[PDB]
Amino acid sequence: VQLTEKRMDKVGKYPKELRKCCEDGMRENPMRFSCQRRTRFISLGEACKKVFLDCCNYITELRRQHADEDIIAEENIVSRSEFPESWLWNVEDLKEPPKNGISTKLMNIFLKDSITTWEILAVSMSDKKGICVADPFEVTVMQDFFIDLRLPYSVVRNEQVEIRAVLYNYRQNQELKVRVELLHNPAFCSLATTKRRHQQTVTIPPKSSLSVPYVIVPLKTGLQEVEVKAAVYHHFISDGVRKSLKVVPEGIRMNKTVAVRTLDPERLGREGVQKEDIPPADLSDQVPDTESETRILLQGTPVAQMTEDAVDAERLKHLIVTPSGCGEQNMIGMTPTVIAVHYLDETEQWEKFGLEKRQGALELIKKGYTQQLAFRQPSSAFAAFVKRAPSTWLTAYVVKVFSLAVNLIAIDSQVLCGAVKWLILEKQKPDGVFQEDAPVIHQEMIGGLRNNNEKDMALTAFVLISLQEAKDICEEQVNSLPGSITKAGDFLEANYMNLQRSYTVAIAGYALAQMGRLKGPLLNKFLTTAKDKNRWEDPGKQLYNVEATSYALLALLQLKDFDFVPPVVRWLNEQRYYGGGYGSTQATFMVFQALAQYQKDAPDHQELNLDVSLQLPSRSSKITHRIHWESASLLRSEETKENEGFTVTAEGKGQGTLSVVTMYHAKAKDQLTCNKFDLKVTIKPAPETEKRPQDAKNTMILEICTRYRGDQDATMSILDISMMTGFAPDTDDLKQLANGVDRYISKYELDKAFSDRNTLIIYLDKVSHSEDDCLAFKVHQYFNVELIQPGAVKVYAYYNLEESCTRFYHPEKEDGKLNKLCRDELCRCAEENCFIQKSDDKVTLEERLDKACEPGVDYVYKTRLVKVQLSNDFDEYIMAIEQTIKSGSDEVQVGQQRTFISPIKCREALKLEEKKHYLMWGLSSDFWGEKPNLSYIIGKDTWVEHWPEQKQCQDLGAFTESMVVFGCPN
Amino acid sequence: TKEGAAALCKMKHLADKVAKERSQELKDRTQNFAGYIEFELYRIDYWLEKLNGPKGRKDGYAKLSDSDIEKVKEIFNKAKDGITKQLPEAKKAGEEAGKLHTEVKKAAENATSYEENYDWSANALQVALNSWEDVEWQTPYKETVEKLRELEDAYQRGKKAHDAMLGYANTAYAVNTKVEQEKPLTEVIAAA
Amino acid sequence: SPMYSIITPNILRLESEETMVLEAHDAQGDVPVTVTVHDFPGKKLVLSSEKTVLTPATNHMGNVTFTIPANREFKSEKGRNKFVTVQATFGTQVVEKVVLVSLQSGYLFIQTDKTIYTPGSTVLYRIFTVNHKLLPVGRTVMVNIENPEGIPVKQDSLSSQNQLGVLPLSWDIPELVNMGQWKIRAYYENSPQQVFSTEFEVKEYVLPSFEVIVEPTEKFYYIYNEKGLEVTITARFLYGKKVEGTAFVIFGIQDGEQRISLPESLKRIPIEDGSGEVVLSRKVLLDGVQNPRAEDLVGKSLYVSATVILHSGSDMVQAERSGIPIVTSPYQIHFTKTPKYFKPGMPFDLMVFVTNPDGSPAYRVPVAVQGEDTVQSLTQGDGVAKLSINTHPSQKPLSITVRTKKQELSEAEQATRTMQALPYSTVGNSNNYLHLSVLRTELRPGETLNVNFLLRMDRAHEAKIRYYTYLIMNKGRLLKAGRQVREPGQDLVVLPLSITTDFIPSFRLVAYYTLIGASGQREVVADSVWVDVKDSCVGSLVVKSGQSEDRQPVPGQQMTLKIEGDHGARVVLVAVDKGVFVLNKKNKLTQSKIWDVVEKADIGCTPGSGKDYAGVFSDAGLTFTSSSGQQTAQRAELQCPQP
Repeated sequence: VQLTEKRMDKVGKYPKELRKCCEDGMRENPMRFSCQRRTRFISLGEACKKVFLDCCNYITELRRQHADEDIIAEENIVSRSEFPESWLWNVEDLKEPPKNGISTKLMNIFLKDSITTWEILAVSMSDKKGICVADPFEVTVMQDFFIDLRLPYSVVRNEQVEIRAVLYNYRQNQELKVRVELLHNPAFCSLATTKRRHQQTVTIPPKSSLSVPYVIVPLKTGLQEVEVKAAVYHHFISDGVRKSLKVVPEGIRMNKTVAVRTLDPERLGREGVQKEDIPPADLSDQVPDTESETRILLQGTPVAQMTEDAVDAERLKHLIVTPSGCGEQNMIGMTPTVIAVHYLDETEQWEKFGLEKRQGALELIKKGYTQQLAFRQPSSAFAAFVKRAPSTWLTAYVVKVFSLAVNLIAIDSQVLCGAVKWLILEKQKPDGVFQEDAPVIHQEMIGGLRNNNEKDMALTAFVLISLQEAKDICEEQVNSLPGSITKAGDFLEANYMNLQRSYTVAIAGYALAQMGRLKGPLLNKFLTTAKDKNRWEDPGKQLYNVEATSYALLALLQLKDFDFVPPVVRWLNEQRYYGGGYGSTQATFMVFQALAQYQKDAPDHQELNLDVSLQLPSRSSKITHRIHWESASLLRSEETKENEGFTVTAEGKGQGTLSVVTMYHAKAKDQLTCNKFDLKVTIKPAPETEKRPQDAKNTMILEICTRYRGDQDATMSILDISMMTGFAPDTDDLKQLANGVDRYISKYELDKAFSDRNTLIIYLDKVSHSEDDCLAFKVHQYFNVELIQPGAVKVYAYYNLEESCTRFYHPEKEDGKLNKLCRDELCRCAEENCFIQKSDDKVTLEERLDKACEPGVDYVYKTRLVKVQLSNDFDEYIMAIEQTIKSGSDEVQVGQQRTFISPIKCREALKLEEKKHYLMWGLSSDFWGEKPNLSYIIGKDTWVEHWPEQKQCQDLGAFTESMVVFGCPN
Repeated sequence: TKEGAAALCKMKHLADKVAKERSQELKDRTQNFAGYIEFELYRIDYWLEKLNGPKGRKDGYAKLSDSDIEKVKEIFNKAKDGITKQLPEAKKAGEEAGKLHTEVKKAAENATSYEENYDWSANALQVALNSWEDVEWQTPYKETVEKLRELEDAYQRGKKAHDAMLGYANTAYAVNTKVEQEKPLTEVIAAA
Repeated sequence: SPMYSIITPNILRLESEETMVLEAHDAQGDVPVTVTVHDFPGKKLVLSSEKTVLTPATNHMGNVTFTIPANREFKSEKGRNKFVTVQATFGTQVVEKVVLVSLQSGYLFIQTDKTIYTPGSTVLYRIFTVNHKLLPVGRTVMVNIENPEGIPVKQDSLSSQNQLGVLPLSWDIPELVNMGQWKIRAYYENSPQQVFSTEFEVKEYVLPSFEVIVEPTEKFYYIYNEKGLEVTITARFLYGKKVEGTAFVIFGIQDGEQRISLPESLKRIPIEDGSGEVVLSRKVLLDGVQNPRAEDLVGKSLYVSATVILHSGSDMVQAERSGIPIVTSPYQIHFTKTPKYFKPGMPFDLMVFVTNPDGSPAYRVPVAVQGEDTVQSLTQGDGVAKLSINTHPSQKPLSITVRTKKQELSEAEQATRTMQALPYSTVGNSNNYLHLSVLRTELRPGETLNVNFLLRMDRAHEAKIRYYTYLIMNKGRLLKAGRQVREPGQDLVVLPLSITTDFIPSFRLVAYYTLIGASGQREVVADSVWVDVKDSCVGSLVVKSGQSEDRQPVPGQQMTLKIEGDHGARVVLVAVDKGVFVLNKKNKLTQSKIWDVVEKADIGCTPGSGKDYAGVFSDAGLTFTSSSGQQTAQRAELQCPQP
């Protein structure tokens, strides 16, 4: 009783310092973790934990003894911030014949479609008189009748959604009679029919809202329009609503890379000709009735696509396939564009590409700097997240980027020089090794006691590389930079020999070459360690090997050794796996910079004179492309809508790239085996006593735990949860988790729409390997939907996308109630497309014979059901063929089993039972692919009849007798 | 015999390497101690000044307990006093090394084997190589080894001074980033 | 015994029109005069010699107008502020005076769309450039937008040439950007030492479901009110329906910047039909704070925080009311516009500005002088009331006390105020005094004003004085000057002055005279008075609705608006939401704010008369100098003396 009063009284004690801990302890943890368990997550000192434990124990005991609304009054009050956007922003001059100084002018404004009181402010600026201000003018606009149709974000194909419309009346002491109707649309099955229109009368009482529900069954994919009309009696009102909804296929959209090849007819090719074969993609899990698309891209130069994408703001974010919300990823705006600009400034390509885009690129860089300023701390240090401990690595990276960008844009000298001073004086140790006092991000962690020095060497090399750039910018401000540089270089040179990891060797060698100390035996270490004179690779790492190779390439370019460089360029080019490029930001930036540096510092100019011939197997005419240096655009594209392998011929001169990428829809299935993760997702009901919001209809609890499968993870793992149709997450729980003292998560975005379905991305600082890191939260369902399909959850690391896994979760049900929104007609609208509708339960022999023999009919099989497999999206029937009446294009022997795929909604339509004879016949479109034992998809044109092994028996036997009398002569 | 010619070529190559590589490098590594000791003394003085200075808000030092401030100031003053005495030893050593390097360079200017480049050692091998070789240009070679050993001793003096300075240099930097976090008097004084 | 005198403003501004007054006494025939300006250390002849004839037909009065061109400073690093010598040769003798000079001339007004913004929204702002006379001027300006931490984010340089001052500007807020009170600075290239700045706040995205309003029944809480503070709370939706549920209310005391929450002021109230009442008793308020004295807590404010929870839904909304100043007297008496110096024997007038605790002027509140019980001067609409008293002949400091006597209020609740003043010393000890009296009315442009001149001195020599010289100061410049003739035997004189638009927003009249003097040294006696005029636009600007009054406009329908303004005027329009405008109270760009800014920069800083003959001129912003020893002290400070 009076739990809030007790909580307030207990919080009254303790000073203003140790009161946040107690207040957080008062809050109920979303998960079922004990107070002792929760105290482990406290990052404050040893005094906050004691108060937190005391308050947790006290409140737990008090509530247990007690076992009204128990909510603590907020101390930091918040007010409404979102307001209607201002308009009428224009300037006009009064030019009319004055009358004793008065000059009238008539305006023509258009009031916005909203119900609010607007205020118009007028300020005049005369010459003889001066500035003056008039009083505001109030304009009030309101309506008596309002309609609002509520629809979900997206609906899966072949679903049962119950859309609704809300009617609002703003009259007092007067009810409103209205008639509401929904217009028929052939795309989806509705209550209204073509012959009969659905209309209904409703009375809205004064000062109240009324709900009108509706049910629609979507059939066709794409974008559909739903329009509702309302007519008011006794008053001339003809208002209505029209809203667009999205219907998506039943599956997950996945775009996959097919091939990535390097074109160089002279060197790589033989006799000045190169022939390359691109095999067909492996679309073995394509969802039925879905279209795939293949794209072929020819790049004249290895750095054309990135250079063109960086300048454009629209395509800037497409260079990566990962979210960018934190500190380092926010640099995506600055690092690429700058490089591109530089690559265009030194080389004579601006004229061809276009000079006018340079100003836009500078504006993008300015906006990137403005966004980056958000992460600055008062100590001139940048942290991974807002209000967190500063990190040396991020600070050094930001310093380097700002030093590079100072020439192009106006970078404040104060911030850069202060960051340099903080890096030098504070973090650097007397010995000359930079220390880190923040969680590791880029796998710089120590690998052990023997590998402890490796972390120090790597961090020192990176910080030295960053600092060397910021040498001539402000050297008078910081007079201790040369000494720190010399000490770091001496330390790096001292222990360069005792290096095992390829990345550390490469970075140290690059730093020493930049200083100019990589001579003698040290150099022998850098060149010899390379494998096949081509790459710097280590087992188990994919996206870090490319970065190490880029560092080695930069070191080689610095050393002025162009004999060993060309081989590495080919390997670097053929490292595009994710989509059509590199996923990780760091790897992409390093590859871009290395390739740009190689192109800029070229002893000879390799003019582009590429001639490419493509001869698709389906297409008859051949396609020819001619890529030349004078061409304004060095990028060619081709699109096809068929899975096939094709040959390409390249002749001429120059080094180019050819990328073939396929896009298709994949089926929903749990990953066979995770790489280095173990994900588990569970969605369960919730107690009915929970106070759901006004609009929500149901509530559930979703848990999503995981554990690393290695020595340790660190890094920054990101979880992605694909929400469902209608279901939405609870922001209160996420806010409590993120802003609470026991911080379970780093940050949640919940503000992206990259995928068709709603998504929630959670950023995690680390994943425990010894134990299992877990988190649960509540979700609410607003709309009433049936036959809902499962969602998905993906767990992956950022810098290494290969280590990832996926899981699927479905709302718990398991009930043969086959709940369906239909009452009497709507399912009859649904089963029409399922399969050919027989004219009668048992049609006559003549009709059956006439319908059996048609030009489109190719196969007629009499079979016996073997097994039926339950599922969620598509039902499967393992069937064995007993007798053959008419063989189709494919040849099948007697006794060979061919599986059958049917839609879920047809489960109660076909009415197929195991171990029963049946007859059927369909069209050639039922064949799916060409895999051995091809599956038969039951389409609309697929006749099926029961075959008995007693009037019905006599009639069916008489019908059977006439089926094999003739082999369908006509 | 060709062995004598090979030995002569090896000795010439070693002498050239010492004259052009070791001599120049050695001098540049002797004048850096003075520039580092003074820099670290200045940084320590700046850190002390920032502590309880004309203003506050110096990260965690602002809320630091009154008792801990006295100990921090005492240890900073002790380190500053200890580190000062090392300056003259490096200052004199720098000029001595410079003069000796100039003399050695002047002396050097006054005055088969390729497969042996794996040796990569030119520290004190000149006198010994001449020793095996024996078993107008010969006279200057006698004092080169003595001058090189004297330079090595002079550099060793500065190296020892710098290494000794580290003992007092490291303690101040430790307590700095120790108190810089949320570390209370306990651990601090315990380690001090 | 001819005399020649010259009067100039204390501070002369560069690139501005300045005027100097020349007068001669006891002169026969034409009196040519040549005025020149030179640099303080050296001679540069910054201005050509200006010659004017003080013919007897003009009663030996004239003026010279000039503007000092902007030239390279002679002593900028060698001195703090530059001085300029101005000399005048009337006849055989010459006069000279040193004057301080400044370059700052002009103002920049920044108008913003809203005060609260969210990430992704666009900020639209304008800048208006005006000159000393509040007229458009073409000059280069530089504008910077800076984040709260002090790191500029945007910089631009614009020019108002070929435009009527308006400089439209827009900016885009990044999605992920610093949150705080961002600043926008703007200043001229010529004078970077003066900067005009505005501020705007950016907040997170928030949208409440239902509106809750909590307000007290009284604007202020009286100390001895045993009833306590009563607060009413209402909660309603945006579509009309009320809110029913339960609310938690907590009171607290805010002082300076800190706030203390009373632990025994938490109450739970059931809100039915969107209404609820709470009461904070005197006993709880007194016992909450250790301070036992009830008079000591005067000054602190009271705030209330309320939270509302519905019955069916789980939606919550929080509301707070901050303010409610604690005052022991509703009305307050202030001594601001009244002179602080009294002339012995002469009647003394005082001005009292009765104001409400919030700050608004009072209306219908009687006030009187304690001890004398004089006529209760009812407060006017502007809030200023004038009270007259008779001074004593003794040469002692004067003390006055004033109190309000509003009806149906207790004696204790009545406010009180005290004031002290020092006597005005006479140079010759002749008890010569001049009094300028103005009938205080609601004067506005287009209304004559009568000024009464009174003279007090011995009867031995009264025929010598036959005229008075008066000058008017408005916005620093000498707006007008003239003479008033007095016939022998008439002690009191009347001067009708026409009030025009130039006198806005106020003016100061300084009137003086001179006489031969029995001792032998010419004596000068001066007096000053200040008058305020209603603040209003020079022209007019009206925004009416041209559409006929048929029915309230519906959304999406086209309508018409009638804009009436001065001929050839550039009109700027903007449509802002009512809620945002009402929520904003400090950055409103009103005519009153502009006039306050204009009046703030005034060379003269004094309510009324000074202490000596030179004191009056110095306080009024004039410098009186002549050939004889009579001279005023120089000014070596641009700003007025600090309190």
